[PDB]
Amino acid sequence: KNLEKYKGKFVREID
Amino acid sequence: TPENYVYQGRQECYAFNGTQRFLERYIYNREEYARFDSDVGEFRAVTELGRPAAEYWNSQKDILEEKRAVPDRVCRHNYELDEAVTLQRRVQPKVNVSPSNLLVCHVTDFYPGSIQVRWFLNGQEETAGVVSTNLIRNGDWTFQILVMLEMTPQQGDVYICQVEHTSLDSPVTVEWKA
Amino acid sequence: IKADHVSTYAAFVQTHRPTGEFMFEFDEDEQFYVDLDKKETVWHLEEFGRAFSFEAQGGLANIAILNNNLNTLIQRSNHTQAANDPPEVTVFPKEPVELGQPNTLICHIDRFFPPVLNVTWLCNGEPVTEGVAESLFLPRTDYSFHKFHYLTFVPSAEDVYDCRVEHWGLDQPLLKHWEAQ
Ligand SMILES: *[C@@H]1O[C@H](CO)[C@@H](O)[C@H](O)[C@H]1NC(C)=O
Ligand SMILES: *[C@@H]1O[C@H](CO)[C@@H](O)[C@H](O)[C@H]1NC(C)=O
Ligand SMILES: [Mg+2]
Ligand SMILES: [Mg+2]
Repeated sequence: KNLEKYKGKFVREID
Repeated sequence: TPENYVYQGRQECYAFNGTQRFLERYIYNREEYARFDSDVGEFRAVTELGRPAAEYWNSQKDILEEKRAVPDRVCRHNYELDEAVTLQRRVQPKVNVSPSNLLVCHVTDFYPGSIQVRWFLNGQEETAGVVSTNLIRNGDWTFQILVMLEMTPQQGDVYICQVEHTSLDSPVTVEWKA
Repeated sequence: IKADHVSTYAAFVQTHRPTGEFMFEFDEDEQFYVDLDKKETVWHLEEFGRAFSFEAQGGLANIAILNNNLNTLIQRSNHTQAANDPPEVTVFPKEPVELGQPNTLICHIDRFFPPVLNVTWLCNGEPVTEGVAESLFLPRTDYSFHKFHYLTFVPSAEDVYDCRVEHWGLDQPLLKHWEAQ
């Protein structure tokens, strides 16, 4: 791979 | 107006003097309603709408562990990558001087945004008569700025606009003779 | 917040088109986004595309989470729809204006919400459809939006340009005039 940028993971709301 | 609902999320990494601060923001329409701030270490409700979410998220240990690790694991990592590329981007300013009484030093197509533009009249810096725009972001990874000098021309006067920028070996100058 | 640099993933979902967007900006310039239809990462400059990669599924997964969260907040808010904030519009050239020399006109549309917008370039009253480009709907720290539109053009003493903008916060389309003066 190229240099891979990292994601963040949004959190799921309480429903 | 038509029926419309909006939800926004932000994951923000603030790099300062070797530190990384992480904010994760949850937004309904334009109301930020909950956020995680690594300076704080847990979720906070920003408004009443966020009280259920902060309480629930703060009860999930694995989520707090993940978010507390983001500064070092995600922010610092991506910043090191951007140090190798984005922060080495250098696009040299073009400089044009034209009259409008004002003399306009129009500095275009440069990156990054930090720049110093100075006016000189017969070798003496002129500041009191300088009206500058702000930095103008073009949206295409370049900037421009207009640095204008209030002037009363007289034959023999020599005006010089000098531009200092990290992309240059030495400052660049454009001369205008009255 | 004190910062030498700010790196931000910004995303949104909404009822109307565009119904989703997922992008990353560095010091307020958009570096890449995930095209949610094609499921592919799109880099703004070749400088970035040759050096970097980003797994597009990371964008799609986050948008799925936001869509779920939107459905929750519509219920928790009792279907609260926000007031429309109308745009401010500015038109300016990229390079010093020299008659007969190629240039780029820029229309910057700012401080509007929701991110639903129509923009058309006019020259002497008539739409220009060739040589145009645009940015994404870009985030602002006050959660309104801004956007850039671009038109390649050759300046001329005669021509009058307009950036014509349509938004729900406006009583009528907004026409911001520009002439080479
Ligand atoms: C940068 O960080 C160091 C700690 O390693 C600190 O001593 C210094 O004062 C900081 N510089 C600024 C300008 O805050
Ligand atoms: C934009 O134009 C479309 C027609 O292509 C129209 O249906 C829509 O109402 C317009 N949107 C706004 C915000 O004016
Ligand atoms: Mg000024
Ligand atoms: Mg990629």
